[PDB]
Amino acid sequence: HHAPSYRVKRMDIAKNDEECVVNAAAPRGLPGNGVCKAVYKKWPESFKNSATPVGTAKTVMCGTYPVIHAVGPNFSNYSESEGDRELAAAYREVAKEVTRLGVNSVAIPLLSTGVYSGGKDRLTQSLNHLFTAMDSTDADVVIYCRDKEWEKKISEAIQMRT
Ligand SMILES: Nc1ncnc2c1ncn2[C@@H]1O[C@H](COP(=O)(O)OP(=O)(O)OC[C@H]2O[C@@H](O)[C@H](O)[C@@H]2O)[C@@H](O)[C@H]1O
Repeated sequence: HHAPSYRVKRMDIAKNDEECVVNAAAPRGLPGNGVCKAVYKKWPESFKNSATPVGTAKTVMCGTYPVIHAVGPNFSNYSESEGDRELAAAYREVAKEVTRLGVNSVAIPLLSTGVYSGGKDRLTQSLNHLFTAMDSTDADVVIYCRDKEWEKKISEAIQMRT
């Protein structure tokens, strides 16, 4: 039957064409300045009781549209080793929620690569944890980014596995 795919698009994740969205969220459920800024503007209702611990995900419906609030670690606060573990765990919880929801597709950003990156380039680290979690799901995954060079690198990483 249908072949599950990965794609990357360089555009605002709030404009996605998928059946649900992943917010790069904060543990206290507060609006932020990255992805979460766009998510709060588009789906403010999904922030009712969206607070959840680092390394977890919590889904809140906006109408019937699921917003999966996934909380990556802030690497300014976490050690490299503990932050790596929590980043991986957040994506594992996203994969479980995508499965539970039965969606055919999900729009997802790269967790902990912006406000929570500790000032380091974490594209490969974050993308590889995304793959480790989402590879075993059969939803179409669309990765959203904003940087031109990151779009190219993410696309290369997807393509080199096919
Ligand atoms: N609207 C967007 N669409 C797609 N990608 C985006 C968007 N906005 C930012 N990005 C990119 O998404 C990636 C994740 O960065 P952040 O959204 O800043 O997420 P994170 O690093 O996990 O920090 C989360 C923290 O920031 C606050 O926005 C949020 O409330 C939380 O406190 C970065 O590469 C960023 O450049």
